[PDB]
Amino acid sequence: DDEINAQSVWSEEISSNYPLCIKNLMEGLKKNHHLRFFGRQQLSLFLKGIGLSADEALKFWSEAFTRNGNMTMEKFNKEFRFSFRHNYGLEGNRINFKPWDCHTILSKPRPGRGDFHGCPFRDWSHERLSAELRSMKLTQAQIISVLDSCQKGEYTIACTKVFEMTHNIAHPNLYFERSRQLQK
Ligand code: SF4
Repeated sequence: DDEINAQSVWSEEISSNYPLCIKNLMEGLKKNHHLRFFGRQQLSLFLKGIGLSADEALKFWSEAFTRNGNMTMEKFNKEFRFSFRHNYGLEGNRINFKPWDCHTILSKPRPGRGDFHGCPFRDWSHERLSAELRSMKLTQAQIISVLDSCQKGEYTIACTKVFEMTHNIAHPNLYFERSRQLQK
C-alpha cells in the first residue's frame, strides 16, 4: 500500500501511467463526484488490477463520491458501498472480478451523454483527442498519425502509438504496468 493507495492514485506520478480511458474516467469522477455503472466498473476493476487494496478502494471511492457535499456518507453507504465491496468480494460473493481488457471495454454499450466508460480513441471527436494529446506534449505530426489509426478503426494501435510517443494482448492494465516500469 506504500506505493498504490487511495491518495497516490490521484498523484501526477501514478496517473501519468494511465491510458486515455482511465484518465477520462478519473476526470469524470473528479468533476461529477459520481460515475454511472459501466464506468464505475471499468475504473474500479482497473484499480483493483493495479494493486489498490480493498480497504484503500473503499477510502478512494467514498471520498470521491462525497466530495463537496455531493452526497452524505450515509447515502454512499446505503446506495454504493455494497457495490464497491462486491467488486472486492467483501460481502461474501466468491467471484474475483477480473479487470476488463480492451476488447471487453470496446464491446460494452457505447457511452452516451454523461458516460465516461469506453475507449476515447473511438468515442471522442478528433477535436477532443487533438486537444487532449496536445496537452500531453504531442506534436502535430504525432497527433496526425494517432488520428490516422482512429480513422481506420484501429483503436488499440492508436493507444499503442500514444504510449510510444509519451515514453523515452490489448489491456489497460498492461499499459499501466509497462509505463510504470519505465518510470522506475
Ligand atoms: S485502447 Fe484500450 S487501454 Fe487504450 S484507451 Fe482504449 S480501451 Fe483504454
